[PDB]
Amino acid sequence: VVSTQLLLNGSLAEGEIIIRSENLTNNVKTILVHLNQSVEIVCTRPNNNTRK
Amino acid sequence: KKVVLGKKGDTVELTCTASQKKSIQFHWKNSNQIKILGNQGSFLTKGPSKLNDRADSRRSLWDQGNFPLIIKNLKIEDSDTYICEVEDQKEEVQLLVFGLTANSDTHLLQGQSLTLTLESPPGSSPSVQCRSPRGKNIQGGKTLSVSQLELQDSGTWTCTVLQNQKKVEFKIDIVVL
Repeated sequence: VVSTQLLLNGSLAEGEIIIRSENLTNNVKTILVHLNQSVEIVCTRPNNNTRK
Repeated sequence: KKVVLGKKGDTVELTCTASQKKSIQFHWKNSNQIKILGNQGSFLTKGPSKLNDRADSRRSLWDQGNFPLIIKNLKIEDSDTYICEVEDQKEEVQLLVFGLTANSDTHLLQGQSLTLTLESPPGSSPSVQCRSPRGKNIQGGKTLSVSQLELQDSGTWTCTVLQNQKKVEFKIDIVVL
């Protein structure tokens, strides 16, 4: 699965939350965290909106 | 150094080179390095600047290694050095955009006068060489004026301004009645 800043149906983190980057002069160097817990994200839409 | 210029209402183009010709990571960032436009792999990070609403780039060109950057509807504040840091070098464009107008708005008469105003951005030492349908080469700096304005002066005036090795043309529209 692919997602942006936040995934779905995917991995979890093993021990705790850590981060990934280098130098603090200009700092593009995208940072990444693995969040050692889970979260609930659930989207439902049965019909509820028949009018297109 | 490689400048560009604008017209307070136009767009402009700014260039980024790359030897791998491959769409590798470039970022467009102004003087003190805010992020403005950036290749993140196959994506464009509209940076957090004054230009969160304007700037752009031809997107296709990246897979060629030529990464552009445009500043649409330039106002004098988008006038600033930029930078492109494709792989190991940081090509800097420098954009000093202005615009200009005349005092008279809708109503003029024959024998009257009109003046000029060029809205330069700070740090500029230009020179305004301005023209007329009658060949009135108004030779001077910013505030160009003439004590003679006639029915023969009708028609717009090709005004121009030299800011560090370039100029760009200008209307000065003249209409009577």
